[PDB]
Amino acid sequence: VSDNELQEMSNQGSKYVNKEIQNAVNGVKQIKTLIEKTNEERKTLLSNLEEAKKKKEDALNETRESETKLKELPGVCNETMMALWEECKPCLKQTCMKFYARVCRSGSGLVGRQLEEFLNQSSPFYFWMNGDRIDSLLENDRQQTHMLDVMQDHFSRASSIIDELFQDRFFPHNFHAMFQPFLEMIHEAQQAMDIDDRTVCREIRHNSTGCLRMKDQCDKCREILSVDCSTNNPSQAKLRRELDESLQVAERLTRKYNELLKSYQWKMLNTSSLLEQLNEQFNWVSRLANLTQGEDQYYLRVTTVASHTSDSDVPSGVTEVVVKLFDSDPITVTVPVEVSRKNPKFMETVAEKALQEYRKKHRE
Ligand SMILES: *[C@@H]1O[C@H](CO)[C@@H](O[C@@H]2O[C@H](CO)[C@@H](O)[C@H](O)[C@H]2NC(C)=O)[C@H](O)[C@H]1NC(C)=O
Ligand SMILES: *[C@@H]1O[C@H](CO)[C@@H](O)[C@H](O)[C@H]1NC(C)=O
Ligand SMILES: *[C@@H]1O[C@H](CO)[C@@H](O)[C@H](O)[C@H]1NC(C)=O
Ligand SMILES: *[C@@H]1O[C@H](CO)[C@@H](O)[C@H](O)[C@H]1NC(C)=O
Ligand SMILES: *[C@@H]1O[C@H](CO)[C@@H](O)[C@H](O)[C@H]1NC(C)=O
Ligand SMILES: *[C@@H]1O[C@H](CO)[C@@H](O)[C@H](O)[C@H]1NC(C)=O
Repeated sequence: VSDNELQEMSNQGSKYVNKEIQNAVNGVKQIKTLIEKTNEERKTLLSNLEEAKKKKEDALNETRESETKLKELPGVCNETMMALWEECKPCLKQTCMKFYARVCRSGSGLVGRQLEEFLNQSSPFYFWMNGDRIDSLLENDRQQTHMLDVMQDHFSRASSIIDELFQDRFFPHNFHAMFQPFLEMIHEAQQAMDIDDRTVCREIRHNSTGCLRMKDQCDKCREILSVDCSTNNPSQAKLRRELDESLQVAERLTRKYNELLKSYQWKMLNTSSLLEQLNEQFNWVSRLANLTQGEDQYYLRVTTVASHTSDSDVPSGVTEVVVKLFDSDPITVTVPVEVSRKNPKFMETVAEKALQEYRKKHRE
């Protein structure tokens, strides 16, 4: 390669560095809108959760009403209920202790104590009136209300931090004066946002009440559900079915709310990833702004342009171009042989690929 050729190639390749400055600045604005867009997608998702919560809490009132209707229906349960209950508690305890020792593998004794402690402070009427499911829903409702109050407090806080950053009309040699205010705002926003058998064993750890799924295993507990109360009225089996149904509704609406929460979590994660990009982008314009101080328009210098013809170690269809960027280590870039050196795209490729290597490597 001619020496007069290299100096003109380098002089050409340095023009593509001046462009990368404007490109990196635009990339900030490209991220800026992506964040705002993602911020609007969750404001849409928030109003859906406002509505879904209303439908859920209305489905629970109807469940609480279907419950109390069954309670107030006159009539008494046969004393046989207490006889099963004393053979249902030891069966249920032994079952959950076995399951915990088998699958979960931990101290089955502690579980058995807590469960027996709960089974003595409970009545078989609780199981008969499906109180386990009723209380299960109420617990999930709190957590979903809490989990949203948590997400809403991190997001809307960071959202306001970002709504103070994006007010700057940005969206000189003394850029380090803008550098620190912007970069710290991104950090303050970032830290605001950061948060079968395996599952059941976790629920048994959280509360011994998780064992109540295994009531189906015990026969005596299954019998308790089929005892004649309400003096054997047809309204009983009618109200019991009406309760069963009003639960299914409240259970299904609780699921559909979780999927909207899991969606709200994706929005929160997505947005924190767009901040890491905005962070690394501002550290790239900072490095560029530093490295482009002065009246010098040299930034890229082509060292050697080799091929399979010259070096031979070079692969068959690439041309390895060694370059120095911003007065740093020599960088080797593989641009295809299909590209001719006459092509302005040749140095455009060398520059772009070289800027990537310097962006990832050079410590700053
Ligand atoms: C729940 O009640 C049962 C029955 O009263 C308790 O079982 C008794 O436990 C004591 C202490 O181990 C024994 O001396 C008795 O013989 C047991 N009686 C029967 C009928 O099993 C059980 O301990 C209670 N659960 C608690 C307190 O958590
Ligand atoms: C619950 O539903 C019943 C029947 O539809 C209604 O009379 C009652 O006002 C409701 N309560 C609430 C708090 O929504
Ligand atoms: C309880 O069972 C006994 C024996 O089967 C029966 O005579 C009685 O009518 C039952 N009472 C109720 C309320 O079901
Ligand atoms: C466990 O369940 C019982 C009954 O629903 C409840 O009183 C208690 O607060 C629960 N404990 C935890 C840690 O959720
Ligand atoms: C953003 O969320 C969508 C679903 O809403 C998901 O498919 C995608 O992987 C998420 N992206 C990131 C970076 O979390
Ligand atoms: C830019 O230069 C200043 C002054 O030397 C330095 O403190 C700062 O860390 C540099 N920024 C980058 C991104 O290298």
